[PDB]
Amino acid sequence: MRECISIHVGQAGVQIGNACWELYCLEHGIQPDGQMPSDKTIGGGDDSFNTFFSETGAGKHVPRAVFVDLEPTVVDEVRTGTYRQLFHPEQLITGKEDAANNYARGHYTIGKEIVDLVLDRIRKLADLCTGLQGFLIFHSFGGGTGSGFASLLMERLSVDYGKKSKLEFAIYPAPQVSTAVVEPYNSILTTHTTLEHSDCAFMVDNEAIYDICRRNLDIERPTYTNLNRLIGQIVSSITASLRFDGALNVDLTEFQTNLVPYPRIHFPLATYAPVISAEKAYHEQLSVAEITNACFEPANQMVKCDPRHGKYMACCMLYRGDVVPKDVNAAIATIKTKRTIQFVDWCPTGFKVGINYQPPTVVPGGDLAKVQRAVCMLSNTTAIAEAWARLDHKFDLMYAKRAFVHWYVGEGMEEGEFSEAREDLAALEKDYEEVGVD
Amino acid sequence: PRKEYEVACNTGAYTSSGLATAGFRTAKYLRDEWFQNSYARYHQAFADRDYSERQRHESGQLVAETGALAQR
Amino acid sequence: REMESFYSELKWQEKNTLEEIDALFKHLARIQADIACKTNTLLLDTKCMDTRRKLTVPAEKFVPQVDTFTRTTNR
Amino acid sequence: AVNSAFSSRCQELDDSLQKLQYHLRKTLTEITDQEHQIAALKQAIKDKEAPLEELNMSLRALKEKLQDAEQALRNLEDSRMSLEKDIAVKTNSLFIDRQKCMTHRNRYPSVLQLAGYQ
Amino acid sequence: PVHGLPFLPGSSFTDSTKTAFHRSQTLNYRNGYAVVRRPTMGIGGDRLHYLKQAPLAEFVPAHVAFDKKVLKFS
Amino acid sequence: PMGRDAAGQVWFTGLTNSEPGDAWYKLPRALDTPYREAHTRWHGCFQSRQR
Amino acid sequence: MREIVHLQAGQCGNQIGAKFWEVISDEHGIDPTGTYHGDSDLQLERINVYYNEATGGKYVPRAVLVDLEPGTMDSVRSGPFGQIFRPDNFVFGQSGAGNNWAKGHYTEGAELVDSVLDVVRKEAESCDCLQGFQLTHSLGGGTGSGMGTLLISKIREEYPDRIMNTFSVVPSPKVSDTVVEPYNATLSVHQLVENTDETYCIDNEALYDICFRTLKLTTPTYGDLNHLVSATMSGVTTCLRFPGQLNADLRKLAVNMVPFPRLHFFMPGFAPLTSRGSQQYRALTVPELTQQMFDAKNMMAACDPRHGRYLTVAAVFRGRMSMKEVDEQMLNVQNKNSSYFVEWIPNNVKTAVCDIPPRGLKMSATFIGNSTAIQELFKRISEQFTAMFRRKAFLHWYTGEGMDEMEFTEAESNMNDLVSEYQQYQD
Ligand SMILES: Nc1nc2c(ncn2[C@@H]2O[C@H](COP(=O)(O)OP(=O)(O)OP(=O)(O)O)[C@@H](O)[C@H]2O)c(=O)[nH]1
Ligand SMILES: Nc1nc2c(ncn2[C@@H]2O[C@H](COP(=O)(O)OP(=O)(O)OP(=O)(O)O)[C@@H](O)[C@H]2O)c(=O)[nH]1
Repeated sequence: MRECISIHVGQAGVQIGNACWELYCLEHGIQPDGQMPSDKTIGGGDDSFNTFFSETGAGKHVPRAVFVDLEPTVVDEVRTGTYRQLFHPEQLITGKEDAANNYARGHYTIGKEIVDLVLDRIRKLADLCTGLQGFLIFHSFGGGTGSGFASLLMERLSVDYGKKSKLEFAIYPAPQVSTAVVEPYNSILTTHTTLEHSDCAFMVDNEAIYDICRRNLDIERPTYTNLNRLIGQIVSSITASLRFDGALNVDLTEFQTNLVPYPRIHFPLATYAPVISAEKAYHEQLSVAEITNACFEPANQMVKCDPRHGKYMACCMLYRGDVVPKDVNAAIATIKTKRTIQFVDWCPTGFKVGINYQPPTVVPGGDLAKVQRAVCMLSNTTAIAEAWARLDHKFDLMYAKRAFVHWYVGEGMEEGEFSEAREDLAALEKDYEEVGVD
Repeated sequence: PRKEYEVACNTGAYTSSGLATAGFRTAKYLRDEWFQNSYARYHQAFADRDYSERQRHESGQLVAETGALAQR
Repeated sequence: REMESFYSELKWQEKNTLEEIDALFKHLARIQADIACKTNTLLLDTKCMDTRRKLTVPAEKFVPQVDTFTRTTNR
Repeated sequence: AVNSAFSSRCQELDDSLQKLQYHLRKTLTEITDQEHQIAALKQAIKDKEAPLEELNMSLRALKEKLQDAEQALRNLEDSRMSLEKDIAVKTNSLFIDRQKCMTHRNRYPSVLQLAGYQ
Repeated sequence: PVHGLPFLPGSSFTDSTKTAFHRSQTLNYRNGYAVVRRPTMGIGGDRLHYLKQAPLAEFVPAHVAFDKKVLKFS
Repeated sequence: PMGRDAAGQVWFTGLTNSEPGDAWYKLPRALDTPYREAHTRWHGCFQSRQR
Repeated sequence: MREIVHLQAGQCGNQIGAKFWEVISDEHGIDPTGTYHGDSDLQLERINVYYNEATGGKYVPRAVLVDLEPGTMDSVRSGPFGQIFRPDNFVFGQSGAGNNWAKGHYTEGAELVDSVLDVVRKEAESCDCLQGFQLTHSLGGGTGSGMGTLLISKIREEYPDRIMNTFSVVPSPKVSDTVVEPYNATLSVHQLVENTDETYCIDNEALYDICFRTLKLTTPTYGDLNHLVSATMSGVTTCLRFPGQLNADLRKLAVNMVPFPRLHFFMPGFAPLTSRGSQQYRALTVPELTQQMFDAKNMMAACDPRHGRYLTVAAVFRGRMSMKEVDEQMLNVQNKNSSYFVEWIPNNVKTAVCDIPPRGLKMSATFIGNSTAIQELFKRISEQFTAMFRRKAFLHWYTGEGMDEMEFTEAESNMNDLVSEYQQYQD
């Protein structure tokens, strides 16, 4: 019925899945063994899990996902973790070599001999699939191995399936932090590949995750654990409509139809308000007005950009927990008559409202508080142009000095694709400033 | 010790677990002592396991020490 | 039955080797250890066989009487 | 309200069993490891025997360590046997309540026929 | 000396009483095949460490199972 | 025992491991019958009254 | 799976391999006999990255060892670990060399290259999927250079996809005992610059300076020197065999590391070296870890990066750390001297982190860098060559060998290209 399929590529895409299921087991209460208790749900596989798991006759819930990596280390690690029985062994596909962060290396040298297996697995899931709304894809623009494989297999599956949406959740490059010098290269390669075939691509950056972590969570030694925990909670929030019931419902189809204005520009942002520490929530108050004020607070976003320097296109806000439309509409009207937020003269409204009764849940041993009213914020803005405006004037320099290019040319590519990515990016910006202009 | 706390817990016009002075006590239990029984099981297991692993550590150290001493 | 027979023959062989007294001492070592393990086995077996009567014997009479030698220590 | 309370009770007991087996697995693995090292200890004392004062004192200390290691092992299996017996009891009780009660409760009547076709 | 403490690159043991310094020869040629010895003496000279059938039936056919068997009655 | 020793065991509470009835093919009364007269005679009179 | 086959050359290599193998052995936890000892498992599962299995739980090295001097082999054989090696592989020569470069590269190797090649290719077939080779040898030493240039020239063509790491020892800038050592250096480097992909270059003087500054311990052993370098090898190879993210392929590093084909040489560095008593006078915290880590005295390979500027750096860390402290430390130092870097490229740091430390110390790190500081060494040697070749004394031996000066001519301008190109980019 209302089910989707998950894919992870590159070694950046594996911790995040690991955490996503470490959570996703809990809201239906499935032990690492994989069995609902004797409470009467087991059978052919119909109940709210159905969107996530296919628990067949043996009573074992089955993730509808694929984890493909190119180095056996982490895949065998998780195969030796607790959840090895939970996962399907060959749904964890392992390669033997690294992409060297060389996009073309990963896209032509090795990409030809695993795509067959992965697409065959996709078919043998899509057969049993019923609703097949689409896919949730995890890669990384700083793809250590994710980039080229993602581009190639995404092109193949895009041409093979032309009747559904595609969601991409990418960790965007850290603007002033780099663990890789080939990062600008493979980042822009992936961009000018994907922008024409991603249906909804969302960005997130990790420096700002840390910044939030030591602003309001009050913790000074966080890690991947907390990072991925909150990110997984975000994706849980955006799938809660499919997960549970409520007053009224929303769906990714509506997200597409109303959020993205036009063709091409489909690069929105996400935001979460009630990330608060235990003591801080203990003797303070939370409600709709303040959570909305804190969400539109500019620094609480997870991309280093200034909406005050930007101009707004669209906004979809999802409330999870218990609320009333009275306060909903009152507060959103207050924000509508707020002053700093420069909405374009185009859109008189910009607000897609969704509600669900079931509150978000905790992870055992985690860090977030015991919240009753959560909210997720998706937004089309013109403020993101700064990231590309920064990237281009680094890449032009490092390419006019054309260091490291020997790698790529000796493995087969040449400067033409780089040159083309240049003007693809240029067209991106050029569209953005003019749509921002009244 | 336990005497004072049982007196404190069971004194009012509400219910009463017959936690007698001595001799066999009543088979029926209460939620608090039930949870306590669980926690006691868990801590007993922890203690035993940690003791064993400690022993194995100093055993290994002693084996190495004596072997090298003899090899001298 | 079969464990007991094995035990008895083992003891006899050990004894003969004893009155006979390098490899000989080595074989003494193996036989000694084997006797130890066999004794452990037979004692555990008798312990287990004790508790069977619970399903048959009249209630007032049942009392185990093999190994109420409480061995656990730490507590 | 009876229904709700009953459900909560059952869920909590299920969680208890979860925790129990989680413990049992690594308990057994530790037991095995202890036995391995003790066998290595017998072999090592024979190795120490090979080169035949200080030696005598060392040998006596080693044999004392033999004793306390064996003691630890025995306490281990006592804990184990306790754990299995309690496992059996808990599972049987969960079967009892998860079968009889709600299956007979489905027979509960309906409001209109309690009103007597009002 | 903890007889196997963490052998950090920083510190290690050191000895002084050794006098006899000779190197054992375990490698030589001797013939067409080059020949390598098992080394025995170390620096200065010191000790190193080296069926389902039917037993009672066999399926005799019935004929023989009842051949020449008569009960006699008066 | 209350003390250094303890056996957590389960004793039978005898009513079903029994042959209570009466008949000639049972009157030989092998002395291994757990036939404590209290509850049996109490039964006798109690069925007598309940009848 | 992914595996490595180790090559050992020259009289340096004799003890280098000894120390290095015993380090990795007692790291994974193997007895001197060769039987496994299970305390940590991940090491056991990943031991196949280097070792080859022998029946009865014994784990033979995948080493191939060669020299021409037999006494070094005999000493290695007699050492407290040499028994772990296998007599199958001790290919050797039938005389000495006098570590003349021309002899070492042309006459003697002719009859031994076949045997060494056959052994190594048997090993290569046996293993599954090779990342590449690592060689421990000398560039200033004679016979190691003579054999090594031959073998490295031989192997590249068959295996032109593979990581041909070369790890050597550089002559002293002050005194080297060996006198034709210059000519060894020039002839070795002439092939090595074209042929290798990565080369680590380290020198003894700074080791002695390290002994005085931080070891403080008066009388060292060359064994302890080899320990101080075996730490660097252990570090640089940690990441392959252990879990916890860090994309660890040395090629994953190299593409990130080197900008141009003629830039292969790098300058190592180690992490906490604690003095006699500072162990409890130091707060073992990541800030001061990095403080000592990137220093003018912690460095020990060739010379101070002060004289020039850096192109690229790579730091590996081993221990229960987090992103933040290392990331913001890098930002702090980036601000501290945003000048001595190259505006050529921003964010010229590579960072890698693995969670399972070595034993003895909880936190650890290893440094490697590519900075504009090789000109010192290569200038020095270039003027030495011009001075010596001015009247070409002692070149009679090479004339007899058949060496003639046109090879000197071809090499010297290659080093001229090196110097000019290094200076050209950064200035
Ligand atoms: N979400 C997530 N991000 C990570 C993780 N590890 C690293 N990252 C960040 O995401 C990026 C990882 O991409 P890559 O390093 O190319 O990994 P890969 O393409 O899967 O393959 P490799 O070349 O082997 O690294 C890095 O820039 C990391 O900073 C992780 O475990 N989870
Ligand atoms: N193994 C080892 N090498 C040392 C030691 N001390 C210095 N070295 C250096 O290691 C260098 C390399 O030796 P090899 O690689 O075997 O070189 P070679 O071809 O035999 O030529 P030569 O060094 O001239 O004998 C020597 O030149 C020394 O400078 C030491 O104590 N042990």
